[PDB]
Amino acid sequence: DTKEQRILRYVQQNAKPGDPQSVLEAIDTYCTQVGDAKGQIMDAVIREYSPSLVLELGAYCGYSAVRMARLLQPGARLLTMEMNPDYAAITQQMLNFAGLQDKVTILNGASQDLIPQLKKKYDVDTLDMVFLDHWKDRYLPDTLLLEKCGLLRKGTVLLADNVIVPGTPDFLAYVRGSSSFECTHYSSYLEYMKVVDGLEKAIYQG
Ligand SMILES: C[S@@+](CC[C@H](N)C(=O)[O-])C[C@H]1O[C@@H](n2cnc3c(N)ncnc32)[C@H](O)[C@@H]1O
Ligand SMILES: [Mg+2]
Repeated sequence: DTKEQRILRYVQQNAKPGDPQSVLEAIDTYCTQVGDAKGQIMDAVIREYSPSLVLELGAYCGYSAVRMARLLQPGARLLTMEMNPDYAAITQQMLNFAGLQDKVTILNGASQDLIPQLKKKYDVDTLDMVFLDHWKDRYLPDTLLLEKCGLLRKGTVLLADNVIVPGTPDFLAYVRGSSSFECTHYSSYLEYMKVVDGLEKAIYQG
């Protein structure tokens, strides 16, 4: 019936439960018919930095939540902000089925609204990594807002998808220009448009 509802029907009919990999390729076999390419990059970041506390901005149907949760340590948590409650619902389901729901808490609303609440309401000290994948013209404002709430320590890794195609030249000008962020660029490729795109790692310095 709709794109998101039947991604979930597909996953649930074709994937193996508690098998996150299968859940992942269920979504990016269905969708071929941040995929598995921009995926290597995510996997490498998690693998290198082993963050205890990850904030994802934008869970669509659950792909990058599953992707990252998969590789998190027993103790760790992923907070995922999704402003759309129907995607929140689908992300939820996707996680349960992947058996990763113990590691992920789905935060439900606008990023600009939930971020200020992170310390007092969800008991955060500082974030170990932030995956930015929501509204393109929020990357910079939310980065600044994260900084203001002192949600970033030195070493917090930020990872911004779609950086590149379409958007985010301001974000890039700021983090590469600011000396409170050490930046690295990673290239990625978009399937039907045949375009080089990219992600940006920006490691907070203070
Ligand atoms: C491109 S999708 C996320 C893709 C996802 N990271 C993945 O890998 O599957 C963008 C998502 O962020 C949500 N979104 C956009 N702006 C937002 C905001 N300011 N706060 C929270 N969610 C937002 C949209 O509803 C949408 O689900
Ligand atoms: Mg993306």
